[PDB]
Amino acid sequence: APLLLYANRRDLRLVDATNGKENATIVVGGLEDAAAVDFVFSHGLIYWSDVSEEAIKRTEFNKTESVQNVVVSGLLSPDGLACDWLGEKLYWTDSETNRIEVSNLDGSLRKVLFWQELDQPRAIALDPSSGFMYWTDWGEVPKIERAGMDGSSRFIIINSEIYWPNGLTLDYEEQKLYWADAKLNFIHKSNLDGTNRQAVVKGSLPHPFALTLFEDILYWTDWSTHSILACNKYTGEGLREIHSDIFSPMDIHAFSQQRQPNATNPCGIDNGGCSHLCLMSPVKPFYQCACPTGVKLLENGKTCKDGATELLLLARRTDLRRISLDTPDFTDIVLQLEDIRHAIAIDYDPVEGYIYWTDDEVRAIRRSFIDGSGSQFVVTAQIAHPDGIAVDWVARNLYWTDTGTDRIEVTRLNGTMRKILISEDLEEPRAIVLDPMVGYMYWTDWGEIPKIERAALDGSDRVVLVNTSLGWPNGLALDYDEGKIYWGDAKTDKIEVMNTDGTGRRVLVEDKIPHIFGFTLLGDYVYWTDWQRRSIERVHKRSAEREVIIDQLPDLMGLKATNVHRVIGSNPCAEENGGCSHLCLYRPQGLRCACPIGFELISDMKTCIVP
Amino acid sequence: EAFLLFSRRADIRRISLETNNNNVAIPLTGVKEASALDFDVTDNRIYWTDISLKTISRAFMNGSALEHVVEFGLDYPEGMAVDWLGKNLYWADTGTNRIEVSKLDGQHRQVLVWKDLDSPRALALDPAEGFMYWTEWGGKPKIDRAAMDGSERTTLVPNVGRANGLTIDYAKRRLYWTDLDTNLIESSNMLGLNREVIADDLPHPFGLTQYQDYIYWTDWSRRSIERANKTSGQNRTIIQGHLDYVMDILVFHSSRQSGWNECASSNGHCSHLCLAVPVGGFVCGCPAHYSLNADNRTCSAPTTFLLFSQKSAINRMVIDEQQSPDIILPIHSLRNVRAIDYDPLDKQLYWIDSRQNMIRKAQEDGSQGFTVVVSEIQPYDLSIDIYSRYIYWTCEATNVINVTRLDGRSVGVVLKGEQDRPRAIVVNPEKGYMYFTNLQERSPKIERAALDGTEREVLFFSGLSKPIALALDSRLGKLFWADSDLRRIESSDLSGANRIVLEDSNILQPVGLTVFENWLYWIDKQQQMIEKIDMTGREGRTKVQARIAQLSDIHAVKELNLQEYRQHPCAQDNGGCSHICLVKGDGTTRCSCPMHLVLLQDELSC
Amino acid sequence: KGQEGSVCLRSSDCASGLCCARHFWSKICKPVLKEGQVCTKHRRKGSHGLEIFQRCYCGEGLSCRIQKRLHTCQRH
Ligand SMILES: *[C@@H]1O[C@H](CO[C@@H]2O[C@@H](C)[C@@H](O)[C@@H](O)[C@@H]2O)[C@@H](O[C@@H]2O[C@H](CO)[C@@H](O)[C@H](O)[C@H]2NC(C)=O)[C@H](O)[C@H]1NC(C)=O
Ligand SMILES: *[C@@H]1O[C@H](CO)[C@@H](O[C@@H]2O[C@H](CO)[C@@H](O)[C@H](O)[C@H]2NC(C)=O)[C@H](O)[C@H]1NC(C)=O
Ligand SMILES: *[C@@H]1O[C@H](CO)[C@@H](O[C@@H]2O[C@H](CO)[C@@H](O)[C@H](O)[C@H]2NC(C)=O)[C@H](O)[C@H]1NC(C)=O
Ligand SMILES: *[C@@H]1O[C@H](CO)[C@@H](O[C@@H]2O[C@H](CO)[C@@H](O)[C@H](O)[C@H]2NC(C)=O)[C@H](O)[C@H]1NC(C)=O
Ligand SMILES: *[C@@H]1O[C@H](CO)[C@@H](O[C@@H]2O[C@H](CO)[C@@H](O)[C@H](O)[C@H]2NC(C)=O)[C@H](O)[C@H]1NC(C)=O
Ligand SMILES: *[C@@H]1O[C@H](CO)[C@@H](O)[C@H](O)[C@H]1NC(C)=O
Ligand SMILES: *[C@@H]1O[C@H](CO)[C@@H](O)[C@H](O)[C@H]1NC(C)=O
Ligand SMILES: *[C@@H]1O[C@H](CO)[C@@H](O)[C@H](O)[C@H]1NC(C)=O
Repeated sequence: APLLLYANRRDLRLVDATNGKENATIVVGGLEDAAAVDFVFSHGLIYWSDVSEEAIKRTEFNKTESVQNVVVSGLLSPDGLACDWLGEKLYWTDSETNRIEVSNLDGSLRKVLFWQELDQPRAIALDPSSGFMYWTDWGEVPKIERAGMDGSSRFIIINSEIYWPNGLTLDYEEQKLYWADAKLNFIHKSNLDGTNRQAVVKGSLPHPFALTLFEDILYWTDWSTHSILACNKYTGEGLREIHSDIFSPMDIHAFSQQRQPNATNPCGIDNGGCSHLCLMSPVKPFYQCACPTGVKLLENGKTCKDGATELLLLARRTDLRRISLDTPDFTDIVLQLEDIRHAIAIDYDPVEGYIYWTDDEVRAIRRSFIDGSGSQFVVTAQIAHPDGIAVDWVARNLYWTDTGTDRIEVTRLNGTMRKILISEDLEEPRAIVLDPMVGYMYWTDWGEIPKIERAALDGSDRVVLVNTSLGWPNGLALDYDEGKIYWGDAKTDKIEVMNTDGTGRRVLVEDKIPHIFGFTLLGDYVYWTDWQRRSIERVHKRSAEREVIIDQLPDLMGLKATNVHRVIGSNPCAEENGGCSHLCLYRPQGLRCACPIGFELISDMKTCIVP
Repeated sequence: EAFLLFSRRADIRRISLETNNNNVAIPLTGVKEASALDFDVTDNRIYWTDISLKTISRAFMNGSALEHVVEFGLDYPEGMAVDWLGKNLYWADTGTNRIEVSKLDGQHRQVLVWKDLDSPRALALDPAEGFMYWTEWGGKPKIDRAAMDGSERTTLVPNVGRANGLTIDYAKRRLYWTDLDTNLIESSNMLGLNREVIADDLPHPFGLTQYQDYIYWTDWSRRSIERANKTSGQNRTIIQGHLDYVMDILVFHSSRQSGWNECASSNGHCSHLCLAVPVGGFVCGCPAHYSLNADNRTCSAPTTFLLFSQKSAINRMVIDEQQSPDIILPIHSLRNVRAIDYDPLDKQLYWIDSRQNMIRKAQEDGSQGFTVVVSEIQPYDLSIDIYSRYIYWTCEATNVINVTRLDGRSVGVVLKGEQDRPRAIVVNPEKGYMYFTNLQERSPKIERAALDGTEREVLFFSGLSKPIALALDSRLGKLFWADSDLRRIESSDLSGANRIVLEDSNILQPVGLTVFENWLYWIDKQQQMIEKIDMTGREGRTKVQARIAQLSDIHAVKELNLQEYRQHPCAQDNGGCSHICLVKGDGTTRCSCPMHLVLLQDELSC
Repeated sequence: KGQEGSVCLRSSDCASGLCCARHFWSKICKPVLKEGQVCTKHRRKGSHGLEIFQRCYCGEGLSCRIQKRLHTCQRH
């Protein structure tokens, strides 16, 4: 007696028995807007997606409440869901982020498979027997696609006679795959290639939402009629509708251990496949090696590196996000954190892996471990508009500017030992960068006469680097072992470059530049935000040419491209803090020790006390 | 004691001649951007221009009596001076290129200089001698002089940059000014000769004034008010520091406004304006477009003139050999005019506000304003029947020809149709017909009918795409129309015979027509021009005015022949009719009614 | 497009023979200078920032040079 399992917006539901007594059982319930479901039968698992909660979840078939969040981030319209009962993975399409991804059956080791040339991918079917997953994306040009469940050999099989190509489901007995259509109102049928496209229920009668099957019988939903239907597997004949008066049936599967035929796993319980991900594959070994998103795989294969090497950190108004720079996929932002009101400036310390950032409604500086409970506060007192912040990763101090109080101030990274280095009456400090070797700190500031100044790392030797033809200078990156210093200006709308001493000057490109501007450099590339702050460009600093790595991301405020862990440069401050008991501030001549407000430097020129 | 007054954007302030002394703002209200500044010590009053408000205002030193004296036809009133003797207000506008004058309270405004003006900036008066001086900031800056009536204009000093703070040392007969291009303060006698440089080592001099043996100036760079020996340029001290954006400065003392002339006494017996002149003491003046009567003392308003409206203004211009400047009528009610007409009987101006969707009324004075149609209603065009005292108008919403009395009460609809869409309309009550454009979908046409809606007929249905304006000449029985799409002006007999194209070249967008004597005036929205052709063809197409933005309508006003007017059978008692009074071919009158009424046995009542 | 005196924001908002120059505390369309016409020459860099009565540049094939003290638009 085939049990049918189906989503229902408000709950997941199991029905059929032997098609009698109308025992539709509310498997899970109290959901909000459920779309897709699936199961791994052996483990007694039921998964679904929720479009209002933008999460994918799972429960235990037994009498229990047990529900676990499985994905709860990075999702917009997960409308297709397929469990891999063999390789033990979870696949799912998202029709609005236009991605296709995979994870372990606990949401972990989450890898993005495909993300290019996808228009509203929906229905999804796995063939763990082979290494083939099938799905349908539809849009300006609809199509059904095949590829390996490993990310390989993306083949377009059916690309004609389709419009809104509908539910996918495969006959393992016959090595044929069926599909429907939410517009042209047919059911078809082919071989697992694009081959032998036969009609099973041609003619405009079926208006199926989701197809399944069990022993010669095609079942499906027609939301309109609020019904479930069924007919011969071979012709349209037999077309009765199973008992169904159901409040918006969506996704549906035959809930039967027979619809998941078990077999040999391409990796054993041995190996566990690789180090992170063993995905099934058509390729000879029949399994393949994978790392999570943004993580590259060693030349040996089978072993994933540790995390990303470079990394592009975003600050939006109300969240932080990181894009990796190790992989082509890019637009995999991923975020974190709580109580972020209005983020402005961002920076990072590779040594301890703390992200530092400013928020100018909260009026505070904070730090975190990325996707880590890093979160502590750092500064919260006497702050106005922290429009720029810089980590000194050698002396282990934190610099930040302030627009409301027109100051530059330094503290140790933990916000201890605060000391005002610069406080100008007219001009007001905005964006700031550091050179802990060479002992310079450069910064843009606005004002009646907008200039770009520089000084030693204690504010001592003020030199005005740039003075003329600058309206509102914004970003300010630093190319180190090339001695150039890149910046922008909102008023004039052009990104210029310069010699480290203020001489090699020249427009690099013209650009319409936002007032709050994200702008950073790392490895030949420059990254900035567009005029509408919904997109980020990658530009060659040596080659001048532009590119857009991610759009449709509003409220971008500030960026920082950075190595993770990797650190460069040094000076004697790194030696037990220069011998200074509090603040050690490096200069070209040589370090100078300083003190928090109220303290006094003794003739040691090394020590502070309270008088 | 003599004290110093200066304008400073949002406020006007007073200080003493003493260094670092107290600096107090005159308690004024609603000042946005004060620029030009003068005073009237005898009346204890200050006058200032606001280039943001586009106005000239005055008030007492105690801030009381804040009133606007000029609030129309201003663009950039950068220059302004008080004639304390004749009690007149002079001002210059760099945007409108005009030097104007009026009474100190603002009435009887008149244009003194309008030709060959290229940005008049600063203005200094010498009513005792009958001369006025001003600086000019064109391609070739200069300092000109003229009689205080605008006569005898001549350049006094030609070799100068943008001069400012033009001030006269009356006692010692000299002129001082700053130069914004050479950063110096110069001086010369009242003839522009004996030209000396008082100070040259100045970074950014702007304002200027003098009193006794010192000159005071402002400096935008040093943010200051400094003074120095007026002849030497030395013994320099700073009076005030840290002053941002000091526009104009002046010395408030009685000794600055002395002297006398024939105008100070009974206003020279002048009916309106008393204007001092060097040779002859003074001359009597009149408001714009007014004529000075044979008595050399009184004025008469213009009898015939031409009205052209824009989006935000209605202008009047006369046809003189002198080419007198057009002026903006001071109607406060104006916002978005779409069409204009004029009742010569009561001498009042009618227009349609396209935004507030009403037909308003007011005399050229701007006073006696009154709404005659309000609301759905969406008036498109109007045509006044001056005999029956009726307005025939068209509604873009209900697609009808509606007729309303001048006082506000309705007569009724005279034309309504399922597929009919009346737009442009002109009534010819002398013959008993009305003419209008009927913009039916995909087949535009020009029609005629009796003033009651009967005897409809199509005059023209081909050679049309956008019949956009109508005009007729009752005396010559001619009809004129303009087509926006076909870019041409056509003519015909009232009957519709003898259709002839008048002009079909170098036209882009005609939107208004009007007959003035033997000429056909029309306005081109895109070309931004007023042009005219001779209906007789004897003389050639002539440009009247260029660079007029957002032209909406133009309308000729001829002097009403009261006697010839009363000859009309509907002139009095409306021909004994209750509603519409039609004129038979034999000069006899019937009575008709709107669409909703019927003529009774009285053959007079509806 | 913008005519002389018309409020503008960029020279592109103005007509062919005009540029967007500031007058007081907004910008309006002003005409380009022609041969013989007086042009602006700033002494101090800062005087440029303070100018509220801005002239347009010299027209095509004209250079702002000194007379042979004012500066006028002259041909190369
Ligand atoms: C503000 O001042 C006006 C007018 O100035 C007055 O008269 C000047 C000639 C000069 O003597 C000033 O010091 C005077 O203040 C005042 O208007 C006058 O008010 C008085 C008394 O009410 C009245 O008799 C006059 O006719 C008014 N007009 C003139 C021209 O004298 C006005 O009262 C003052 N306002 C305030 C609030 O004090
Ligand atoms: C479930 O599938 C697994 C994987 O095929 C089966 O486990 C073993 O599979 C190998 C592969 O051929 C067989 O040789 C063994 O005989 C299987 N285990 C044994 C000893 O039974 C497993 O049999 C399947 N479960 C069932 C019974 O359906
Ligand atoms: C951050 O604060 C910690 C304590 O919360 C500081 O740790 C030591 O503090 C003492 C007291 O001034 C100093 O003498 C030591 O030098 C600090 N240790 C180190 C590592 O230098 C610490 O100074 C602050 N920041 C650092 C440097 O960790
Ligand atoms: C920005 O402007 C200031 C002030 O004009 C420059 O400082 C001095 O400028 C004068 C000329 O105005 C020179 O004679 C000096 O040589 C400048 N200072 C010195 C001694 O270097 C300043 O140089 C300008 N900023 C830059 C460097 O572009
Ligand atoms: C024609 O004009 C008259 C006004 O001149 C309009 O008459 C108004 O009609 C409304 C009803 O729709 C009454 O409430 C108003 O009181 C009337 N106004 C006056 C002053 O009488 C009329 O609406 C216009 N159009 C038509 C089609 O009749
Ligand atoms: C101004 O200069 C003149 C001569 O240059 C001199 O007679 C006079 O004393 C100076 N100052 C004053 C206050 O008059
Ligand atoms: C002005 O300066 C001159 C010398 O430069 C001096 O002789 C004279 O006394 C000063 N003041 C007056 C009022 O003359
Ligand atoms: C008007 O002026 C003329 C010319 O000066 C003069 O002949 C005539 O007498 C004057 N009329 C008067 C004063 O009534």
